[PDB]
Amino acid sequence: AVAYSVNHAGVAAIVLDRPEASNALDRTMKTELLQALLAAGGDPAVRAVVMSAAGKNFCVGQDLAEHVEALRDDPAHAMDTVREHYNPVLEALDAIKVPVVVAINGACVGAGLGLALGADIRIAGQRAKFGTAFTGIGLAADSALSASLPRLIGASRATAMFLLGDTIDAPTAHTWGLVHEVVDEGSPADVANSVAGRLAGGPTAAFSEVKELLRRNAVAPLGDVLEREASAQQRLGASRDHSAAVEAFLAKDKPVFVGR
Amino acid sequence: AAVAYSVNHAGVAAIVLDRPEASNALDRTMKTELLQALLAAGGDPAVRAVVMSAAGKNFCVGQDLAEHVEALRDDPAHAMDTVREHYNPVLEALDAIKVPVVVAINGACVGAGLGLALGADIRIAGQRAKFGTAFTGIGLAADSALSASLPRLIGASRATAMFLLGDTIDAPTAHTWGLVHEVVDEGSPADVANSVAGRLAGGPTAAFSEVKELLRRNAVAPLGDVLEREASAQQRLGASRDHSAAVEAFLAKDKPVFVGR
Amino acid sequence: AAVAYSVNHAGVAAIVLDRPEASNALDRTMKTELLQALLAAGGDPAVRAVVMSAAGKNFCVGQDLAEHVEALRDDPAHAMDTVREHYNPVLEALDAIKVPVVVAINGACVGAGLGLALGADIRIAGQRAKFGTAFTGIGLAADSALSASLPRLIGASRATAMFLLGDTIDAPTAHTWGLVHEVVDEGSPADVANSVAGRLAGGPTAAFSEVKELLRRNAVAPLGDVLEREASAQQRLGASRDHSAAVEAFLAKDKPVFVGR
Repeated sequence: AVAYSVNHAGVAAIVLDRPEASNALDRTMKTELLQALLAAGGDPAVRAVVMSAAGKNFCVGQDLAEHVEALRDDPAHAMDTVREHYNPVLEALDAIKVPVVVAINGACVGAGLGLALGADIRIAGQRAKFGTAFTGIGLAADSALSASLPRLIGASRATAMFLLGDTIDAPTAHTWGLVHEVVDEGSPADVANSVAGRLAGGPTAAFSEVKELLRRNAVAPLGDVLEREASAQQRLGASRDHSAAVEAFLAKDKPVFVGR
Repeated sequence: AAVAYSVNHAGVAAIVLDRPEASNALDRTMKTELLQALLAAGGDPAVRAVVMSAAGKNFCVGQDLAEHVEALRDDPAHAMDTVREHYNPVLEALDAIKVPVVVAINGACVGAGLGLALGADIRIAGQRAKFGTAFTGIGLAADSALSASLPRLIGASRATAMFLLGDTIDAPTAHTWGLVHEVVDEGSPADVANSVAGRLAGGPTAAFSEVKELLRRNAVAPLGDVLEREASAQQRLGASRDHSAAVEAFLAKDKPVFVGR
Repeated sequence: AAVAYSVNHAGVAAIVLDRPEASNALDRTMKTELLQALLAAGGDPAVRAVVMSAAGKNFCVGQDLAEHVEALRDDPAHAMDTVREHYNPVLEALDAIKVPVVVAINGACVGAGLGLALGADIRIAGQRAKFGTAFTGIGLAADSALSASLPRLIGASRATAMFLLGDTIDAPTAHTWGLVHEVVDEGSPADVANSVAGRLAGGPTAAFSEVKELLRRNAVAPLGDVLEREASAQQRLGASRDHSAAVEAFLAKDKPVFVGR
């Protein structure tokens, strides 16, 4: 239901594989997704992660039928899944230190959007549609979407998407900063795999450091920004990948990077 | 009188700046009445959405000139007491409104007028709207939360340019920059703002209040806090009447009817 | 000699990178002299604006390669000492300047050169200016505050692509993204920057300093703190000479002269 593999080049592939339900997230999906993300995060050989999905739609979020059962069974506790399933998935995704690429086809809504916005690089097919969804069904937000959406497109457009509840299309998402590239529908997994392959061959420690600097320094005082930068640069200055790159540059030559 | 207040049958509170002869310049009367209207809208359980608009050609030119001149001649050291006394409670009252706030912006929107407009959630601009900080043009800095609201909407760089260079920007620029959500024909901002408020007033009001609070609280929060707050908000709403109604509507592939609880 | 410093008649401090033969690559001499120029500018009470520019075709290609190679071969474990010893004080010194800072960007602006440029308030680029982070290209991450300043200017998505994929952008992309305020003909950026700096220098310098500090303090502050700080700053400016001058001049349909207090 969620496929996981790590190839020779150290690219971990996580594929949502429930296309008949538009990759709607039932307990089986949520459990296997968590496992896939934790494995990617805990494997020292993984130098990049690519997240993709089978069928026409990336992820429509929570499985409706499973939600109906919980709601009819115990309405005061029907959102237990947020703590039990969604939160650890988002934390597992966040814990991944290497670059994460996502290939977004068709519908990407609710927790599906939440999952996608947790990646570092986002590639959309031309017919991709992005939506908060939660307020449409009288809910607010989960899957970190109340933070990740405004941080990518700003508070004003995030607020509009949540209150008006309308889907936006791929070009609008590109213009707004929600995704990095728009490609032909059916091509985003191929492009994401190439981008992930390219990242996996790069200086993995440098990528992990800069990713962490970016997260920590978003709103920090300048003094803290500069101190953390200095320390990260000192660690990388001593890395094998840094000497290899400098030596390659002097030799008018292309470096091979190994991630340390 | 100077600020008109009413609440319709749909639960839309309408707030109208009604001093068009002075381009809705904020004197003591305007400020005191604006506060009362905002507090009334914020405290009324029946209000499901708020719409802010302005009579005449211009939305709001900010602080009343004559009145400020009197204060400045009378006592230069205390000429800006009104910021604490009037503008700050106004911005807190607007911020305290839990439900969606929509504003129709026509013509000049500058100074405290701009601060007021940027406190709204959805901003609808007329073709001939003009936005400007105005403060440094007369040797002041900023009030009406504009030193936070502007950079949060258009980014630090463009906000810094508006404040330092005193650049006024037009409607399509404001749109592209993210200062307003839509640009329509001049004269229409009110009508479009009213439709939008009406639409939002018919939506899941408890969910709208929750998500607005989540967006505000989670802007720079650690992930663990973001996720905990989201879990709690969803659990509160999972027990709402609107959520059950929406679930059974979705099962039939209908759009739900919402009552706001 | 490596960095030129002067303060003109109008209180404009000019800082010019003047190692054109090396595309203004920052070696120890250059870094030390840049720090002294920024400290002089920040501590001089006659200074009312700052303009940063560079001789030759390229603004600044960042760290000097030859000096870096020598440190790396001598002692790899400490090869980045310079970040703490040189770059960090430079960025703090730039940040400590209270008055407006304008930068003119010709040609290549990469690495620490980009960091330096993004610490300015107003950025004017020539048509052939190019911007890149460069660090990960050689297995480093970030310095010169770029892990903060870049995403704060262009957003998290674009900054992440620049850092991770090594995407280099040209002037019109930079303009659309909000990385620079203006693109002019190559070989006009310093001219335009000087005009802008000159206009800012003749402006209400105390007001400019207050609003810049308000913008920085209030970026992520709670509304109560935002409003309190705005009121205090407005009260201080309300009693300034420049503010009275502005108001008297507007009443007499006349241009005001500002002295910065």
